[PDB]
Parts: sequence; C-alpha cells; structure tokens
Amino acid sequence: GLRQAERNTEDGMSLIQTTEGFLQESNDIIQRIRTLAIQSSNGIYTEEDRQMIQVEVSQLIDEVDRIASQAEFNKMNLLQGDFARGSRATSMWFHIGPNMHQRERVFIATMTARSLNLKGQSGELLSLSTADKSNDAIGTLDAALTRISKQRANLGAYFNRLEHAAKGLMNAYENTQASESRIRDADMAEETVAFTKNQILVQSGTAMLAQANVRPQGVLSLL
Amino acid sequence: LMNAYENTQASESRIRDADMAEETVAFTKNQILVQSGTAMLAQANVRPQGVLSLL
Repeated sequence: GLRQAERNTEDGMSLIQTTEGFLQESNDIIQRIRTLAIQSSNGIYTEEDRQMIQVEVSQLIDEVDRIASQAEFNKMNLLQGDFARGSRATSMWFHIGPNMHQRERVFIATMTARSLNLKGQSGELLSLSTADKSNDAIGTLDAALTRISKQRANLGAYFNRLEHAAKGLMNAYENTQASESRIRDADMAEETVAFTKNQILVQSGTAMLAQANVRPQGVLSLL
Repeated sequence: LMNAYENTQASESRIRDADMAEETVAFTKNQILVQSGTAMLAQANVRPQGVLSLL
C-alpha cells in the first residue's frame, strides 16, 4: 500500500508541476500587457496608436484563452476550473494512503479570461482604447495578478505538503520492511547450525541401527 | 511549449526510468539467494545415500 502511495504522490506532484508551468507564462504575458498598458497612459499617442496597440493586446488575451483551453496533463483540462470551489462536474482525489478511506482533495480554480476579468460575459476584451479607460484597466490587471498569486501560493502549499507526505511514506516504507524482516525473515545463521546438528544426528542414528541389527545372529551360534 | 516539454519529461521520469541503486541492491540480494539455494539443494541431494548403509 505504501509502495502504491509513493508513486501516487509522485504523479500528483507532477500534476502540480504541470499546473505551475502553465501558470508561469500566463503571469509573464499578464506582466507584459501591464507594461504595454502603462506605456499607453502617455498622452503623446493618438487614438489610432491606441487601437493598433490594442490589436496585439487582444492577441495576447486570446492567446491566454488558448493556453487555458489547451491546458492538459492526463488528457484532462485544468485551467478551466473543473475542480473549483463550486465544482459540480467532478472532484479530484489523491489516494495517498494504504486504505481506501485515506483520500485527499485538491482544488483548482477557473483560469479563463472571464475569471481573469479580461473579458465580460459577452466575451469582449478590455477596451483600453483611450487614456481614460487605460486607468480602469489597471485595476483589472491588478486583480488578475492577485488571483494568479493566490493560485501559485495554493499550488506551492499543495506540493510542499505533498512532498513532506511522500518523504514520510518512504520512511514508513523502509521501517515497515525492516519490521517484516524482523518478523518473517529467517536469518540462516541459526538454521545452519540446526541443520548441521540434525544432519549429524541422522547418520549417528543410522549407524546405531546398523550395529543394532547385527545382534540376533548371536543365538544362531547356540544352534 | 518548451517549458511544458521540460516539465513533461520531468513527469515521465518517475514512471518508467530506474534509479540504479534500489534495484541493484535487489539483484545482489537475489544473486546471493540463488547461490545459497543452489548450494543447499546440492547438499540436500546427497541425503538418501545414508539409507544404503543399512543395505
């Protein structure tokens, strides 16, 4: 059971690594969008400049959407939040114990542009086409960055507790194997001397039988 | 994608790859086991010749 649990923990932490890898470039692109928007705050750029920068801005958000829709670890999507707080479709479980009841839950939130507030229900992305709306976009990206920080902190705690559990499982594995050796294993160092004692006694007894079997011929001399 | 590739091989490494120490120890244990078992069987084969001493 512990041998099962250790590899289950390993695959879970691999999943966690996949999630944080998917999170890193999203954080990078959000920071890039923030820098571009802050540059757009300058008043020396006319409206067509803001529109043409918004072209690649919209490209960046749709690329983030592509990342979210294409996230995959074990042929299962993760960034769409199938296992959020209010997840109704299904639930994650990490069987990290030798018994069926030892089951641990791990949750992941929705990482879509709607959840990142980059777009509304209609799907239209952040306008940013004017300096007045440029300041408004700052709060949205700050909220997105805070949400990403919360997600990375959650995954950090996840993998830290997971690796501590895996180390504990490995130690319990080795100690339990040592106990099994103490109980069931027969260190042949005593069995060899018992062997030799018995395998000397056997031929001593056979020799005694051999000398005993010659006794009856004595009466024949009386005849 | 390249970061995902790196993480994906990192994940794969713990399914099929081998960490040589924890099976070379098992192989050494099995080798000493087979040597001991062969020796014990060989010395066990000579048991019944003692019966012919009665004959």
